[PDB]
Amino acid sequence: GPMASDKRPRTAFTAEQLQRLKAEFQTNRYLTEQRRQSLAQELGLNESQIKIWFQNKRAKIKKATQA
Repeated sequence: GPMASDKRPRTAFTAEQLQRLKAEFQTNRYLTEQRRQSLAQELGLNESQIKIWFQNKRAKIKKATQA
């Protein structure tokens, strides 16, 4: 993967992949299908992997439905 000895960008993320997404999440939690497509290209994931990631993170907060 994008580190030294680590996991490959499949479904599972590594520390450098997660790092990028947390920096995006901080500003805009609202990930788009278009920007998601570019995160999929560069981390070397698919769209669907990071889609799940963003939906889970937003569901952690003290909102109405879910949590």
